[PDB]
Order: sequence, then C-alpha cells, then structure tokens
Amino acid sequence: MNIFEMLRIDEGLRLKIYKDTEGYYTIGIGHLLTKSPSLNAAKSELDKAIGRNTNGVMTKDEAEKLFNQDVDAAVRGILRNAKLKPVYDSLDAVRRAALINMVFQMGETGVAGFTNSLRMLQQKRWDEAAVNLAKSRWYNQTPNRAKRVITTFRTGTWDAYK
Ligand SMILES: [Cl-]
Ligand SMILES: [Cl-]
Repeated sequence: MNIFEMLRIDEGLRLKIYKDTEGYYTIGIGHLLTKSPSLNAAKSELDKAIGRNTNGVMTKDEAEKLFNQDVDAAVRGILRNAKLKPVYDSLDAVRRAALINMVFQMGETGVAGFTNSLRMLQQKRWDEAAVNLAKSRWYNQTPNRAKRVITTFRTGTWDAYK
C-alpha cells in the first residue's frame, strides 16, 4: 500500500464535477476546484487545470495527472512548512503517509493548526495523539476517514486500509 493507493481509497474517483462533503465543487480524485458556489466558476477552473475546454468532464488519465500533482504539492507543502517539516521528518514511512493524507484533505494550514497533536506525534505518544486528534471537527464531520487516518498514526501499519 502507499500514499496514492491510500488516498485513492479515501477520495474515490469521479470524472464529472461533483460536490464534496463540504459541498464544494470537486472532480477527479479529490481535486478541489473551487469554493465558490458558481458551477461556471468551477468549469472554468477545470478547463484551466487541464488545459482544454472540457465541459465539466475529464478523462481517467487527466484525473490521474491532477492527482499526481496534488500529491506532489502536498508533500512539498509539508516540507516548506516550519511546523510540519519537523514532524514529518521524525516519522516512519507509514505514518508520513498519514500526515500527507491529512494535508491533502485539509491544506497545510489546516493541519499546521493541530499543534498539540503534532507535538504528540513528534514525541511518539501514539495513543495520546490519537485521542487528541479525534477531538476535532475533522473527525466529527468525516469520522470514517478520520478513523482510518488516526489508526494509521496509532499503529504505524496499513491495517485500516486492508
Ligand atoms: Cl492545478
Ligand atoms: Cl468519512
């Protein structure tokens, strides 16, 4: 299992514009298009991302492509972040994937806000961080996914995705 497969599981794959759990326009593999309420604004961000006049639909290949960019960007956002980098650097490979996932779903900024959890993960206090992570809107709004990520940090294995 790896980051890609992991996220493909959490996010799914849709080739037509759709609304995410927060009601925002999205497409592909969890690729947020816009927070605006306008579908055109969305269509417009789509065309611009892909480089062609799409009419709200895309191919698998295009989806995979945005997905690769998005992953790359998340990692890079983590590395450029003064609060995240050190966490990430201290983690093992599995757990890093968990941190990427969160970053991918919530943005660097969102994640950089879990100060306390972060600190706990840095200290390798697994059970405690898992508790702390759960006391969040994130967990309350998308509890199944949060559970998967949290177990991953708690155990350092992929069992939640098997
Ligand atoms: Cl883009
Ligand atoms: Cl969920």
